[PDB]
Amino acid sequence: PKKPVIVFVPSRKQTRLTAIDILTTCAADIQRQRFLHCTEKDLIPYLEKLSDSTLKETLLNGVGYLHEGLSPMERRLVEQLFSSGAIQVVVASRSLCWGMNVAAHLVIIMDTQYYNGKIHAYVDYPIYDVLQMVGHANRPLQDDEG
Amino acid sequence: KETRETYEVLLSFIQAALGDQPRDILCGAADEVLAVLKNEKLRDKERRKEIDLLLGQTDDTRYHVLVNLGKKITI
Amino acid sequence: PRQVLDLEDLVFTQGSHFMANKRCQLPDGSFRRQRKGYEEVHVPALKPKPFGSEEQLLPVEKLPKYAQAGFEGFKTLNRIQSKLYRAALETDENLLLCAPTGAGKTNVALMCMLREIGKHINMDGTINVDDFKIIYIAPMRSLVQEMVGSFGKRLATYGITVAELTGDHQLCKEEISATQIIVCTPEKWDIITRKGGERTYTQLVRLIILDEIHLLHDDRGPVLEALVARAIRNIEMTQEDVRLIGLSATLPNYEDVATFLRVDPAKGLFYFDNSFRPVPLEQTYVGITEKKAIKRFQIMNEIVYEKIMEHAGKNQVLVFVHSRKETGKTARAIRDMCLEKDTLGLFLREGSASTEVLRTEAEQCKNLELKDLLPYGFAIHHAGMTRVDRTLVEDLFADKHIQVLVSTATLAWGVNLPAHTVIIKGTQVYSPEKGRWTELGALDILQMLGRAGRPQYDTKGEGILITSHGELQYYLSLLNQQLPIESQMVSKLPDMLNAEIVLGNVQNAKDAVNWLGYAYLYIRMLRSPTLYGISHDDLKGDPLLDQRRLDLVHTAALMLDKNNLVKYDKKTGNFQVTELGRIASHYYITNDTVQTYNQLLKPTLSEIELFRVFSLSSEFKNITVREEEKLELQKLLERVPIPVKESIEEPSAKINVLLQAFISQLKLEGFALMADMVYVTQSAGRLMRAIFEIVLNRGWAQLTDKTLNLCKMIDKRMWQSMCPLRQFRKLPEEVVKKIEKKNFPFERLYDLNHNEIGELIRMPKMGKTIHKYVHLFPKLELSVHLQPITRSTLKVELTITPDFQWDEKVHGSSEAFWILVEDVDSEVILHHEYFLLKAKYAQDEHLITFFVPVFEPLPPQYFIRVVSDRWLSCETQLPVSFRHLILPEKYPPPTELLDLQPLPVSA
Amino acid sequence: MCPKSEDVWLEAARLQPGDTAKAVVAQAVRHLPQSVRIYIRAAELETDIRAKKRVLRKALEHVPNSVRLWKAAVELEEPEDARIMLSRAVECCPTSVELWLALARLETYENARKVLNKARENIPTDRHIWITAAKLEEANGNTQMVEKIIDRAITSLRANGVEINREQWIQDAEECDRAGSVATCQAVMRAVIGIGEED
Amino acid sequence: AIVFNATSEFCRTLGEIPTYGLAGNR
Repeated sequence: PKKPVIVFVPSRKQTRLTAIDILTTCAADIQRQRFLHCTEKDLIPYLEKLSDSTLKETLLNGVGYLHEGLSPMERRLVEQLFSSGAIQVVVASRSLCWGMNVAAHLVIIMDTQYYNGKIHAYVDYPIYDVLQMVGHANRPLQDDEG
Repeated sequence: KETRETYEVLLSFIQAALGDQPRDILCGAADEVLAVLKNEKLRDKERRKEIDLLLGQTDDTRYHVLVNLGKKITI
Repeated sequence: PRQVLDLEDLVFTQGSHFMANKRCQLPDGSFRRQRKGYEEVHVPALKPKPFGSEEQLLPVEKLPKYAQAGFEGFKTLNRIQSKLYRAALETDENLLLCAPTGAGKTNVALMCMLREIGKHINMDGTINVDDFKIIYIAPMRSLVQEMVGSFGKRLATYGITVAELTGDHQLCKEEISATQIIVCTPEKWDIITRKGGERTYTQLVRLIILDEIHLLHDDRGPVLEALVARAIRNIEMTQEDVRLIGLSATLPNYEDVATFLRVDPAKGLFYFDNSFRPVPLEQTYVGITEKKAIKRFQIMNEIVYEKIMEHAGKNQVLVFVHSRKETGKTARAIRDMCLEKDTLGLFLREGSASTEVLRTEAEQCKNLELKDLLPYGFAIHHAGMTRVDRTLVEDLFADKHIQVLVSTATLAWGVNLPAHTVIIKGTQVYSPEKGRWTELGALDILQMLGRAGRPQYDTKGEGILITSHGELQYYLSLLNQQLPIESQMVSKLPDMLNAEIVLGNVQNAKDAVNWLGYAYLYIRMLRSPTLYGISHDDLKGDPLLDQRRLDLVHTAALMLDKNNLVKYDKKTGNFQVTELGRIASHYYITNDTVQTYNQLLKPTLSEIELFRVFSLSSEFKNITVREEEKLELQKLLERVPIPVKESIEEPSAKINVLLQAFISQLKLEGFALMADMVYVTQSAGRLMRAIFEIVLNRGWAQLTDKTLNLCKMIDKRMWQSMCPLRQFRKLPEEVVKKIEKKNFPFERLYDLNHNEIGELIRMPKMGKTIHKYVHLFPKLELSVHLQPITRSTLKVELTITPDFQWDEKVHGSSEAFWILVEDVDSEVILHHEYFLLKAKYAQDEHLITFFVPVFEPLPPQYFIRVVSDRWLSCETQLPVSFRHLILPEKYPPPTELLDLQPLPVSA
Repeated sequence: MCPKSEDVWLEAARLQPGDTAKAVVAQAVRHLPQSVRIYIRAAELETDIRAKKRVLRKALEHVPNSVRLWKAAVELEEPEDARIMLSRAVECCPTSVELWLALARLETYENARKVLNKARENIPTDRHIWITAAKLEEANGNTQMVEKIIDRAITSLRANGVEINREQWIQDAEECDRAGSVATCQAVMRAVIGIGEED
Repeated sequence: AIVFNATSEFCRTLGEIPTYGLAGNR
């Protein structure tokens, strides 16, 4: 509840939708802005750097997201907002499992399949991707468990 | 228990010549038909104009069907 | 805090028929008289309300231009439609139109549809069809099938696809993805929302239109309360607004349906009393008084004769009866009485155009029952006669040639043919779900009496309602705005609570109390505490009524965890969904039915015991075997092919042989027995699918073969030893019985030519068609590439090759298959998975990679059965043989963490 | 072993626990309709006013001419439904004075006078309908008409042939004095002491 | 005005009914 979360999602377009669906569900409950452990006083130097406006919409409520289409500007600044503990949830794409300089308490892996459109089928994740995603649930000193 | 089977074939004759009514309608018509062919005191030529008039004038081959109903009835 | 309630105490046992009112106060000139064995209660034609001095029938040239294309043929609007064109087109408020039946409520729904259609106008084109969906929830299915035609005609100029939600869940999610106006029953839309096949298009649903929302009073009430509590709760949680348009009949507690629909009673609530009915009906009520039911039946026939003869030459009459046989029975009965009293020529005077059209239309007719009546004025219309012949009756009655139409209720839903006089004869329908002769519903009576008075010719409707006298006050309260709409949700509260638990909408008892606050039961419990088992002491001690909602949630959750549907702890109040919960929610079977299927389903059940486990469903708890059909049941029990362990005077044997007499297509004769058969099979679709899902989830391979086969046998209405060419309904049945007579295996037909087939059946004319239909039959060719991953796990890469010609008229958008991988004994499914063969991707291989476990007594095979989810005798088995399978060695154990004292960096 | 015997069936209702005694009573009313003791025992078995009302409604539908069933079904209803049911009670039990007296208690003066008039037309030989007319007259605003009723009472009851008792009439005066209508009891006691000089 | 009532209609359907025109108050 009060510890970092990475939500790995199948695609570049699923991460924005899931970063909004976490927020509509936390605003469905009365605990809106429960994923922002800092204040909006502290987010404006990090929110004024970004290009994706809906990333600012989701980050101001405490849920960042990450995919290939973001710039490493936005990617490194969301990773810095997440490593500091300012936000609590980062919804990262499946292909960013290798490239994340951050590790959470809870890693949710939503839907371990992805649409290979060359064969028109939902191929499963290779287990090395799922093992790296699982290994992102590893905060050595801060966490008793992962 | 074998009064009940002539009772059921009387219900089924009423259901065929009267047309799929509830249980109390058919059993009240059963009481009516059996207690009106028993209480004729064996008056027989008057039974068409009451009872097939009730059952809608099928024809008198079903009247000689319905004679055997009332025959096979009996602090 | 929680106190367990008596949940069957609080229900209304009459169901659709419960009267909340003690008094029924009538209009002014509304006398009653005890004539002879019946009391006749007239209620006169209410004069229409005189027009407001600044209120007029606006034309269609004053509503906005995007909506003018929907109102073709309409110069002006109705009065009720003119009162709320501004609230249905200019405002996005939730509406509750409480109009009389027949007063143009579907054009109000069309106005709301045109507002939501008019938000996607796409300036150079016409309609952006794929950014919105409109749900039209109408109570009866034939009303849905004619609303599909009406909205398909009216929205044809917009290119809007209107369709009806039918078929299996894949067909329903394809029909949702393809269409804009989705017309459905409340139960079909609710079973889609429970199974989840609209979840991708609920951000696209912007308008649900609840036609006939006084179904809240019906026993189908909890479905509508669950639908609206779910939609309103998603509006309060997800915050995407859907517009709810409830169309109702003018009945009391309309302000509670307004609060239930989140309708603001200023802007959205419109209550038009029965004066605003377009053709004002003089309504007569014959309540038969005497207490011997055969005299009541004779008096009812005398009353339909007298009320027919009251409108003999003057007006058309639409008699409404309960059964299809009763239709011809009382048509011939009033014809025999008119021929008896020599009043037969009053209908057909020598109006030689009319009687000549009737005579030459009679001699053309194929229906020998309708040919008996059509030379005179009389005719029949049930759903059992031909489409040609029943539209012949429709068009001959709309041209004032048929003087007396007799019909079942379905015409009143299916067709908008109104008559001057309607005469509802009897008000007694045999409902098999209660297993008895119950009264006609509020819905069916209000719809039958909306056909009184046609809006073209008639200045005054006339609706005679022949009833028992004790049931007279119910229909007087119903048709005169005095039968209150009360919630029936305590009947089905554990099932709707389980549907909210399964969907994840409620998680603990607090969210379940929050959801119960959105129901109609909460508003009715707030406004009328006494009727729902609440004292005023309890409303003064709990004004928002939260402890009663906790007690209802706790009682329903005790019903859910007793029947193992929900893991419910009384400590924290949290719910956990069980897979029996998912199956009972997905297939609508009650909590007692899944407790029956949890007790009774073993892996070792035969096909004999499977019909018995089906027949002990709690959906059939009111099915009793009456003695008047027992003889016929014996004639079924000696002919049904699966044996029945029970004796025939036990009800489970009746449900057993009725399901088997359905699948065998045995002709039944009793009306009660055909009605019980239709009921048990329309329940048997979902019940057998729920048994199949329970059995498949627990992994029992023999019973999942039996249950999936029995799903497809109930659906296709054939036994699986019959020819698979009966699932193509386009074949002649004589050549199919010639194929079953010459009993070779069906797979022999694949290798033959179209000459060779036709001379094997000795039907050389039919041979090319048999070849086309045997190659239209679904047939997958499987190949396995197995690779031992560990000693315990194999990776099976199953390539599925469609070896059948796809055709959209027989297969549709998709063919669904089950891939079941099972052991040598075929009694444990090691891996089941669903496989959609989509129509874009026929004729090409599908790689399905999965991992199956392999245990220490190394089996000689596994079996991959790819069966059809829909088609009988569509199964490809492939033995994955483990003869030359060299498993990898059992790997060495990992190196242990020796508990070294932890290494300082100075090391 | 003994069907068509009401006392065995009542013993069977009395010896069971009540919820299976309900099925016992259902067996009994299948075996014995028109049996008011089984129906009153069915009424006492169910412990809620709605079910007692439904059971006694079925009872009155079966046997409608029994004063005990009307007494049992009226005692569950509140006064407007009770007087509506009592009107049918005295329409079906026209020779039972208790239903007429409870009805005339349960109604307005312009209706109670008609009801007592119809009770005296059906049942002339009663003396409680006359004293109930006196109690009705004194109970509403009139006060001097009461002695005109009682002198019209003992006239017609001596014209039909019941002697006045000197014990039952003074008992009617005593129960009237316990019912707060002392002026009617005054004239009744005057006539009763007069018709029953130094001895 | 004609007012229908549950108790009144139940009591109307009982009995003989030439007898509903008795005990006036009707």
